[PDB]
Amino acid sequence: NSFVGLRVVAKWSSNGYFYSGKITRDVGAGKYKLLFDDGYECDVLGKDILLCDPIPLDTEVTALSEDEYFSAGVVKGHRKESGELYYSIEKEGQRKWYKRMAVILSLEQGNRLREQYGLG
Amino acid sequence: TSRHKKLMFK
Repeated sequence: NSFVGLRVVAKWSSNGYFYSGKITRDVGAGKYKLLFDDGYECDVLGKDILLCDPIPLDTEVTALSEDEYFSAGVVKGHRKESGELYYSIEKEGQRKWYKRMAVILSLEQGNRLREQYGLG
Repeated sequence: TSRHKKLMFK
């Protein structure tokens, strides 16, 4: 039905990476107001919004560490606990659980998902 | 009065 309230992964224009958030308002003209999980609110073009919740198994993604580093990996698991989503990310034969908002997509990684999940 | 840090890039 409506996109308002749905979780998405959407491009932050300042670095071109896609981050977890929610659509909070239809602002017309192919644009949506997003509330990112980190609290930032701004308008984003539909073409830069991916309607996936969760990011699907086997997707190539980027994971942010608690100490400001990023690395590429592949989604191999999901788990819900206390109303919060966690991703199992595989890198070089090993895995690590990350909170939802620490899993992001580079421009190339988000581009792969646009045809199937993009809103523009 | 606090603002989101992502506003620092605008």
